[PDB]
Amino acid sequence: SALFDDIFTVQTVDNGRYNKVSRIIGISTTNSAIKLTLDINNEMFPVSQDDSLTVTLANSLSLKSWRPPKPTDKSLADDYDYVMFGTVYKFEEGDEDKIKVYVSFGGLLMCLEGGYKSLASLKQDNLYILIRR
Amino acid sequence: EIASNERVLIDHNKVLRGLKPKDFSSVAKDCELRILKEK
Amino acid sequence: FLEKYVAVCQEENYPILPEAYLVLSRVYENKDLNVALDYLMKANDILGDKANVYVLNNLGIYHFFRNNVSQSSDFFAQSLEALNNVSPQNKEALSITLHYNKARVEEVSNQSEAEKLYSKLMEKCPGYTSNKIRYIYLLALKSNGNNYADVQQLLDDFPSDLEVRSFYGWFLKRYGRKNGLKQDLESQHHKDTLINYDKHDCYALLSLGNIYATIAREMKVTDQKQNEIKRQQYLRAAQFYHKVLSIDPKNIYAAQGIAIIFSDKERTGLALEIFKKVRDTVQDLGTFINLGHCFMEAKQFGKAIESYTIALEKFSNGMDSKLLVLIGRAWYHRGFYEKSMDAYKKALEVSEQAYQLSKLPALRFNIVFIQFQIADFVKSLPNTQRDLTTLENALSGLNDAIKSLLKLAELEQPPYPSEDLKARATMGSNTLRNQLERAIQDQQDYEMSIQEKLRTARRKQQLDE
Amino acid sequence: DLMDEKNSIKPDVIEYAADILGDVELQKELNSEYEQLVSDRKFLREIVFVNGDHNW
Amino acid sequence: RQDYIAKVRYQNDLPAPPCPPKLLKYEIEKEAPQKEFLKDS
Repeated sequence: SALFDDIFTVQTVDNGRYNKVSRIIGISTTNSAIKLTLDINNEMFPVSQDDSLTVTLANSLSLKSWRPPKPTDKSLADDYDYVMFGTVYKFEEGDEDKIKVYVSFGGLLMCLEGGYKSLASLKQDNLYILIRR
Repeated sequence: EIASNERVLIDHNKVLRGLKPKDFSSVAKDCELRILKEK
Repeated sequence: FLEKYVAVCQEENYPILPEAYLVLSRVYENKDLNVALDYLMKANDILGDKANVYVLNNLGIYHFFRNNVSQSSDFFAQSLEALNNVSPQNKEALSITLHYNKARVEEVSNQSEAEKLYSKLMEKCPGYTSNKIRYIYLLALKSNGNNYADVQQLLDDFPSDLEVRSFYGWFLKRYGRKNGLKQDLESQHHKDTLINYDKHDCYALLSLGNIYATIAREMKVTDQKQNEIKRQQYLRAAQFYHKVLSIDPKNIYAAQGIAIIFSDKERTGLALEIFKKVRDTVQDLGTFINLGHCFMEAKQFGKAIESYTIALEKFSNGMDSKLLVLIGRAWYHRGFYEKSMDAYKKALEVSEQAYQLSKLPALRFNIVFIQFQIADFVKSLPNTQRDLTTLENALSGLNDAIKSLLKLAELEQPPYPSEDLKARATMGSNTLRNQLERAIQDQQDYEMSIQEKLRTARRKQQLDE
Repeated sequence: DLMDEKNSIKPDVIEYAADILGDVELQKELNSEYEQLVSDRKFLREIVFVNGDHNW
Repeated sequence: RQDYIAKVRYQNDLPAPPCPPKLLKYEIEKEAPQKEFLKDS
């Protein structure tokens, strides 16, 4: 079902030029050297410095034309506060245990740096990012 | 007088919530539908 | 209304009454401790020298919940200093309360001063219950639960106290086999507590559910009737957990028991979801151990390895042998199902470290089994996928495993029968050793052929030049 | 170079990585390719584009 | 079945009671001081 789970602490929140988009940098509590850079929508999911986020990555939401979800049906997204859908445009096989995954959620960019052991399963075309706080 | 003056910050049932509570109502509903109503 | 009152007073430049801030802090106690602490600090700043013992004590407790040990200690010291100005009627009660709080801070810091203040308060006021509970709990920790008489006496003193009964049940669950008491004695105690005192106590219900789950798990299954009785015990435990959830749907332990029952019922997905939610809620050693177990049942061996490693580093600090056993088992499973040699090497190294920490026959047999599997896997591998060094290490491990099998067969009570050990050692020594030597010879021939080709090519190149 | 093992084609990119080292006819083909590339480099760098411009 | 020896035991043991320090009620948390304060002229 899911491909990756972890808990991060936000080191920095960079608003920059934009009013609705912020770039956050986080590091996994359990396993260091696993970094996360992510663009999020401030209005619908505001985050502050030193917050704790539960980030989950999945290739599907189950338990081609989009339609508004019926209230009756249920999906993985019901457990989280913020869900995005993107495409992986670069899977970098770099150093011995340095793997970078670049995802683009409609122009909102994410880079997940980590080891091959954790990120081996992230070699997909599309990914969902589910965030809980 | 001590018992009247004493107040406890968190309740006996609510002690598992603490500073961050979470809801498992869906988990309870699934447990009821799949254990008590299990066939 | 209080926020509007504060805003109107600020616009009118009028002195804000600190009582409104105290009421706001009391209301926010059940909603937001941060806002309550901020309002209490504002009230203290407004009062200045008019600060009372209650405000300082609540500030100290707020910083204690905020893990601000230094600030909590300073606020408690200021409260103790201001205690001298208390009216004599409530002076004894407030002194007892402040001494209890100071003893709690000591119990966090150093147990000796906590025991001293506990003895002082017990002589001052024997009727208080929390003091006796904490003192007997520290005595049980120091004496490794050799004070069952004290626990029984405390139970007799306050049979109607829910806290005393819960502590007594916790002591029973901790040292029932050590004290040789009845298995169902705690069950009858919790049943009496629920029937006669309070049927909505989640602690006794969870204790009964755990006891019933243990009884069902230890119950032998022989036919459909025994399975039905075990399912009935699990249904009783699930009814206890569902009653707990009805009392409070935010109970992590009830969900944990439900997930354990689902794991016993092989409902791996629901247990995995519940354990992930629990890990998101709270992070202790047990949650990580259950997550690793579920990942092993869910065949996600890499996530199990990560979960066990995080558990060991966070809590066990590389000292517990059981987590090392789990790490070795997970690595062996990943290596077996994925045909990876490095997983076998890591499992062997972890098992060797665990044995050097313990030196037990079970880990000796684990090392022997791991080395036998290593030799079998290397022999099954082609020549192009292995080298001479791996063959030599596998052969040496095979020799050490055969010697250790002979050693285990000479023991008093080995984990497996000595006949099986001798038969497996003979079966390995007859065939696997010779197959390893043939593999070594083939690998040597392959390397020699490569070197012959490499040396012959260069001479022809030089002749052409 | 098919002789030196650390200056050859990687083994995870080709399925025939085993029976490739030591060949001489294939090494001759690779040398012919490299000599042609060196001739092209000399030609472009010395006759056609002398200032090093390479975006055309 | 001669294989790796490992024991699986789920840990759901209830912790000991924490017995946290008790809050002290304010003067305005008692009915009689409330009656005195609200009836102020």
